[PDB]
Amino acid sequence: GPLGSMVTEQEVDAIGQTLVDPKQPLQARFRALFTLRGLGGPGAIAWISQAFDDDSALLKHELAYCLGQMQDARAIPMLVDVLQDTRQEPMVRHEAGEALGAIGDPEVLEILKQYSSDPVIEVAETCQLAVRRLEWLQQHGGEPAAGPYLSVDPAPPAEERDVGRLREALLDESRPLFERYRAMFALRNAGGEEAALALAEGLHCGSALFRHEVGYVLGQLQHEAAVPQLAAALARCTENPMVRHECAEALGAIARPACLAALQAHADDPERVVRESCEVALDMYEHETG
Ligand SMILES: [O-][O-]
Ligand SMILES: [Fe+3]
Ligand SMILES: [Fe+3]
Repeated sequence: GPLGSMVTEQEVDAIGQTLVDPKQPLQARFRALFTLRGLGGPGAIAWISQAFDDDSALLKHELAYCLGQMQDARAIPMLVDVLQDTRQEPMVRHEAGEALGAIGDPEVLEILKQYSSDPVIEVAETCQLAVRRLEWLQQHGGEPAAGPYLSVDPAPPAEERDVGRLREALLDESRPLFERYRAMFALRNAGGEEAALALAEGLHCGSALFRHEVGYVLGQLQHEAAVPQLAAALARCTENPMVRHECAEALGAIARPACLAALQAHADDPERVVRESCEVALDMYEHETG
């Protein structure tokens, strides 16, 4: 009947209040955020957009990730404002640039080309990738065929199916970043232990953006052969906090007892982004058990 779209907007505003309340536990605000991401619409976009006020770089970058995945052009102005806001952490600005790419609307090409020259290397790289993704979409007439993951990725998977040839492409520092990302998503889609370990070798090369992406796709693939390397990266205090956070999230997704021990080990880490990732990951495991 017609009460459906009243009930949903009530639930949206309620969840929204939970998200923007800085006194709610972080795991509760993540839960609100991902529910809004699923529900979608203008109310949802506004409440997510309102949370960019927050102190947590972890939370703010998830906001931007969610707006990207929502693929709703209504988010574009807010994501531009985040991308341009030089006071935002690199991780946050990177995520807003990627999100502009994910929405796939060419209206944003000119800004993405501009920010391909941003002084913050994560941002520059992210926007280079997003310009190539927009160019790909334009040449192919839309998103690639749906693969095994429902995510909207920063690059379409490479056509090559041989894992060994994909590994070579991934680890080649002379190839363009976009081509390397394509081989990375093809590895993830190939699956199995050989591809998991080939991916995990990428935790020792490229830029910090590249390594973080490796972390994310290892968390999506969820293959346990990668745990030791994900836990070792998490443990490396010299590693970039954005990479260590992504590794922690991956460990969170896999959620095997050994992942859970590594996350507890780092729950008092000095890097706020790393502590909060471990918190949220452990809290989700506790929820599930309950
Ligand atoms: O982006 O971590
Ligand atoms: Fe990211
Ligand atoms: Fe991240």
